[PDB]
Amino acid sequence: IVEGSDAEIGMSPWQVMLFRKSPQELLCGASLISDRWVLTAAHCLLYPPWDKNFTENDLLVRIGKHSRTRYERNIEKISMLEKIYIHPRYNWRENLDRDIALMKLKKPVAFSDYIHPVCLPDRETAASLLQAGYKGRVTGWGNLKETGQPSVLQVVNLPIVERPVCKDSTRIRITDNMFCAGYKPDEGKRGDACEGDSGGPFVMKSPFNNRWYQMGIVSWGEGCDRDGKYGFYTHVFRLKKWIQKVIDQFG
Amino acid sequence: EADCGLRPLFEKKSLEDKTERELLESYI
Ligand SMILES: O=C1CCSCc2ccc(cc2)CSCC2CN(C2)C(=O)[C@H]2CCCN(C2)C(=O)[C@@H](CNC(=O)c2ccc(Cl)s2)N1
Repeated sequence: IVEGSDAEIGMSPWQVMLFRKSPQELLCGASLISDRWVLTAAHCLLYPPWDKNFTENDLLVRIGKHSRTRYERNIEKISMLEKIYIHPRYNWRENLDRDIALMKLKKPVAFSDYIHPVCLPDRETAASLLQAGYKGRVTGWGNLKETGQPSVLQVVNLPIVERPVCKDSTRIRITDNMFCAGYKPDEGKRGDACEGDSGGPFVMKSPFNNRWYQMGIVSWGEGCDRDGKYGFYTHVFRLKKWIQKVIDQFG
Repeated sequence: EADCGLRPLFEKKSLEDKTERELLESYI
């Protein structure tokens, strides 16, 4: 996270860490959506040009964490993966369309003060909250700058941008399955996600019911926190039908 | 999922976090 701040303990209890087992390495972020289901970005798991085509056996997840490096006895829980699921229509050659993946844990994770799922949105919430100018929150152990890594989980709040401004910020074919957030150059304030934040959540809190909803998945930016550039997030609601298909099948 | 998105150390204890009002204030 660029220009963010340390999370308070417990501020983001759906925050998940995705590790490669061997060599043990932090790949991406991700979010707890049930007691067996974790949501990340596809490109976190599948990107051939960067030698990334993982199976369940390759990875594990850590949940309940605050510090990037230091282990946390009785807080942190490590989980094995039963099965990875990547959207069938995920595009990686071009534009990162449908950058969405689901992971099933091999065991239910126990909830605590540090571990707790986030809500997926519905039509009402998506219509209410996905408006330009409205701010959401992005978290992660990604870099603090474009060119070290943070000691503790970072958090930053960012305004959703109007589609035309998104469209014009990049020459990447942008799709209706992503939105962009971040400040315009004239707005003075800064901040963005960066390398390592991928797959983590973009959450908003509902004024109707006081709950946290995951509106986006951190997907891509050209650099971090550049003027006239914006962050791109997978639109969770537009893909919710797939999320339900997988979870409802469990397989 | 009945209880998703309510944070044990925040919403469950009726404590506001450090920056969530920023989200709030961005709805007006
Ligand atoms: O973008 C990223 C995340 C993507 S990585 C793997 C990847 C690269 C390319 C493609 C698909 C996957 C097909 S092309 C579609 C698109 C625009 N594109 C990603 C690019 O320009 C990337 C080019 C490589 C250098 N970077 C940006 C990064 O190294 C880094 C930089 N940005 C970030 O990590 C983020 C900044 C704000 C958010 Cl949100 S995420 N990661």
